[PDB]
Amino acid sequence: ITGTSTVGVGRGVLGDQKNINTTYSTYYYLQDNTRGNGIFTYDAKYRTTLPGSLWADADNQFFASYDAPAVDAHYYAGVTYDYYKNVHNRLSYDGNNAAIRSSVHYSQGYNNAFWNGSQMVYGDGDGQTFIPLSGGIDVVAHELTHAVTDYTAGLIYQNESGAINEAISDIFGTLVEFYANKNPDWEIGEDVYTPGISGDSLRSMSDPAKYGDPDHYSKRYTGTQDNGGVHINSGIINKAAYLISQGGTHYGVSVVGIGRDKLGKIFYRALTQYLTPTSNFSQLRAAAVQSATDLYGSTSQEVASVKQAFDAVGVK
Ligand SMILES: N[C@@H](CCCC[NH3+])C(=O)O
Ligand SMILES: [Ca+2]
Ligand SMILES: [Ca+2]
Ligand SMILES: [Ca+2]
Ligand SMILES: [Ca+2]
Ligand SMILES: [Ca+2]
Ligand SMILES: [Zn+2]
Repeated sequence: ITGTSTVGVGRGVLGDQKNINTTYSTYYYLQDNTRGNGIFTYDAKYRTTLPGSLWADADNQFFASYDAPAVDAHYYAGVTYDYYKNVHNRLSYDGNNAAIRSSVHYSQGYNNAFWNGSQMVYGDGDGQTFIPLSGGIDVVAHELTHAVTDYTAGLIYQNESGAINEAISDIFGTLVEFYANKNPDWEIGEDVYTPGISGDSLRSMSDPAKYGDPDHYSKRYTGTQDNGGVHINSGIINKAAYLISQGGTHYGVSVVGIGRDKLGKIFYRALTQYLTPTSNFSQLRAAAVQSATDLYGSTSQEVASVKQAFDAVGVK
């Protein structure tokens, strides 16, 4: 909508207060005009028809329980845009400031979120397995990173290229969580998963096997479920990325860590310059080696740590 940019206030899914960029034209809309061609948040009204209605509010205050997922989807989309722009000099998911759209209150008791090729979609959860999924910044950045992958490498969503697709979204989800510096960790979804149970999460990057996911190529899943295990075998690449950043000894192989910033630079370059739609894990290794080489030198510690990490998880 056309109108005047302003700033509202609301409460997110976890009860924290925050300011959000809105647009005023009779109503106050969840339209952020300060970032590219805009961040737009929609109400799907418990249906599955998308996008739904642009979120409209009478007084620019968003403290109703029904508002909370909209507040976080809108706010965390902005934070993710800021991450890509300030850290990687990328303007939105397509590199030319495409509008970012999200719908919340999708369906009833829907325990998931997703990028559908054009927009983000967030369920409310059933209140036991999940609370509303936009409450997790790593979840939002995960979904939006899918859009980045779709416009760059284009990894097909099955078998090893799908696992890489998934791992990239967990990696940049986590890096966005560290960038915002709100209780950062190497777990996925801990803020919105199982409100009854502390200390757990959907997946772990530091120790994928905590929840049954492979942490070594020899344990990869070879069946047909989950599009050939795209959310399972991602654990192999997530562990590798954890090792590159933090270091550690894994199946007898020691890796010197180089830190989060360099991890991000290497995987961003690998994604945007070297990976293709059918890249497999072995091709990812070569892309990350070449990326580190480009950035730091063939004899750098950085190239050495990338090699050590993939050796540790058994990717040749
Ligand atoms: N997002 C992943 C894991 C969450 C599962 C939620 N029930 C998937 O769809 O497989
Ligand atoms: Ca903001
Ligand atoms: Ca209001
Ligand atoms: Ca966290
Ligand atoms: Ca996390
Ligand atoms: Ca929990
Ligand atoms: Zn995903």
